[PDB]
Amino acid sequence: NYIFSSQLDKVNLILEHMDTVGGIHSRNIAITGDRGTGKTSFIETLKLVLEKQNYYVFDIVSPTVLSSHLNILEIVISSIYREIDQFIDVHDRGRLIQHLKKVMNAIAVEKKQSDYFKQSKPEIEMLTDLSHRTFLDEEIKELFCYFKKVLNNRQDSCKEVIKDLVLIIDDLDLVENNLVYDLLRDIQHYLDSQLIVIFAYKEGQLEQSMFEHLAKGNEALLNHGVIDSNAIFGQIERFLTKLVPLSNRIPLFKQDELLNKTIGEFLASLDPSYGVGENLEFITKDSEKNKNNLTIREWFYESIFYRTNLKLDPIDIREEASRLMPKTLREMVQLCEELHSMQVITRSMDKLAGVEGLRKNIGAFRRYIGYKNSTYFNLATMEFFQKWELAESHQANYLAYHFLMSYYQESFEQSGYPLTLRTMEPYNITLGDIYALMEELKYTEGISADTYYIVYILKVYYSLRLSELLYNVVLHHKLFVHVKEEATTFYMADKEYREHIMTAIEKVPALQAYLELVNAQFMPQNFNYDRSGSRDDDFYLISWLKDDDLPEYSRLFKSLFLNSEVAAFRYRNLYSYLPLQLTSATFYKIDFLAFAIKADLLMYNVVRFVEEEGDTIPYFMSNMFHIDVFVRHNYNGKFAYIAKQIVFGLWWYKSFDTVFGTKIEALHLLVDIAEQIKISDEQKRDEQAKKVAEKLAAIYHHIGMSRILSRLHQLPFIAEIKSNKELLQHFSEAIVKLEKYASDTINVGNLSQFRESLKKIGQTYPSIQVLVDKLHRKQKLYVEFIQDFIETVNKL
Repeated sequence: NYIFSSQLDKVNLILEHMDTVGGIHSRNIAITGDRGTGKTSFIETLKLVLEKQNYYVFDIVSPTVLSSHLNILEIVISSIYREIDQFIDVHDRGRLIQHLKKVMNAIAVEKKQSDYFKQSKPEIEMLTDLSHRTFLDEEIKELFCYFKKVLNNRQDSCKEVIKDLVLIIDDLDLVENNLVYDLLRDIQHYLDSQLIVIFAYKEGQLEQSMFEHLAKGNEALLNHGVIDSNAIFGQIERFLTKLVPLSNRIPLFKQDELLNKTIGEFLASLDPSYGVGENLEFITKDSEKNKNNLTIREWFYESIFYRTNLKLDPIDIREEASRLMPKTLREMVQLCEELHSMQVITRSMDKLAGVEGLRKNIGAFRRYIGYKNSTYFNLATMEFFQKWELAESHQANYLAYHFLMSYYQESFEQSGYPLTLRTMEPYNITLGDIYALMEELKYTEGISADTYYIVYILKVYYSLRLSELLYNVVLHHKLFVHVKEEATTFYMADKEYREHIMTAIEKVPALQAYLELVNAQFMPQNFNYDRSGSRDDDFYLISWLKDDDLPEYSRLFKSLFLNSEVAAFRYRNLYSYLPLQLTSATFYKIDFLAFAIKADLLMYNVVRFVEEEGDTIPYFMSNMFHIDVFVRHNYNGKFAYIAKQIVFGLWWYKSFDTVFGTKIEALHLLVDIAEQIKISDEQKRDEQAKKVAEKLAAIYHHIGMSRILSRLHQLPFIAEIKSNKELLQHFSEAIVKLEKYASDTINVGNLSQFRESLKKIGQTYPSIQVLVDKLHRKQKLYVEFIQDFIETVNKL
């Protein structure tokens, strides 16, 4: 099943067509494409085919032969002389030798070698030598005729007469540019209508080589505007049309049909028994579980997976990932060589020992990517990726953001929040802003093409680094088994807990590096989880007033959605992926997908993954294309449904496959917590995930400002404190705190009821009588009175 069979048949048809005509006609063939590599190269194989058809084939003219600086005529006559000297005719050999001498004279005359160009006093008979060059066509024709006669005379048992002489010039794809031009002319002048010349070049090399010469031949025409590139290109066009008829040129095997075929066909092209098994490892015997009909295009990704545990096929096809897979058959073979086993990770054994080899395969694939990704890179991107590598573990995000912003600027001259982070700390970038900026650049009214592939390669590099760091962390899983246990105790129902988490982090530098890469957010901090309108009014903000009033399971609603401790001012982390200690009456923003990247939850998941061996695998943030899937998810009482999607709904989606498990959990402890809810009050997993979403939604609604200020309704206020919800929350807290130490049930039906209650309290405590007196004639609640109330109750 030879794979260039069609091209060979077409060659034979061309040879057939020309064999009928025997009147000294111009006949040449031009092979183009990827005719090379291991043992089925079209050129040697074609030479052999021609040999057994009674075509005499000159030894192939390689770049080694062309580097001799001898013209093709010299090479041909040297080959003829060697062939006739191999054996020892008489009648025809002498004539062959005479014609060889005549051709050598013609060559010398063309070189201005003969005595004609070096003698003061020319003689008549040297004019014969000049004739040898002015009639070189006839001399060459006689030479080849007699060479064919001599070759026919050495055939034993009268096998058959030789049809024609064939000259093949292989590996012309890259021969010192202009040199091939010198070849072309030599073929035009001496071997055009003499032999069957097979060129074996690529694409439009001939046209470019001709243009390189004609352009310096047409300086003054081009600069004075007499002609343009079109005239020179037309000249080259018709010259090449006459030299090689377009019915005589044969292309083969570019990248299109290379990527379209099946991996099985290519492996058969190497050997009939080679194949790929169901683990994407190269097999030999039969398997019968093999998958050989996947096509090279997606076999590439499916086989990067099972070796790096990374699904690198992008959802957006704008990203030009196909710039990696193969480009030629040689690159395909070399990819198979680099990527044949690399200790492929299978679906057997206990799913524990495949981590150590996985990071190694990650490194090998990074090397392969660097080798592939070295052509279109010019200076800024080699620089950027190099610095990004040796950016420790935390400056990488800053460098990536500024590099992507450099790309953004290159199209702005011809506001947005993701574009407002240049005067931003490296510890205030996170990974969600990187993805957000890459999306915004993917949707910018500007440049395209190279920028998309730059984004894709940056995503691939980030995924490789994240997976490598995650696997290094997993290797050192023992060092923090205890914290898992503690985490169980900690939010199964404080400050030592945070202290322990930080100590455990310090002992695994890789865990530091991973948490610093994904600082606190791999999702954009702009993302709309409700695709109904805009983003929100006040949906993603909470208060978190006081510990004594937090509901049950509130620690869960601090590490699942609440990755920052700030009011929502220059040298500030703003993210603090560590367990957070929040202050009273402060607005905090919510991020639904922060659970996987919190230190304690991440280490819980790592220990669960290493220790437990069932069928689920905890979700790990090791691939940014997971973020691609996340931004595509629907996510749509409202808060409960979004929370359930985070816990259960999310678990396109084939990028979550993982080489270690069938499904993916989010955080197994949420299951156990759900169990306790059952005590306090696929279907089972759905029901538990609901319980957790309902409990989280109850917590969310409790810590909402609408509930916190619910008791301050019916109380008049001045029209400036309504926009000061923090002070109002403090005032509510002070009201409760005052009525809990005196047990008087402060009425808040109106200012009159509040005043009666305050005097009732002040009948005993002198400090409340002051507030009573300063609230005598007031029609509404004023800022100073509220502040004084806060102070008095605080020191009460």
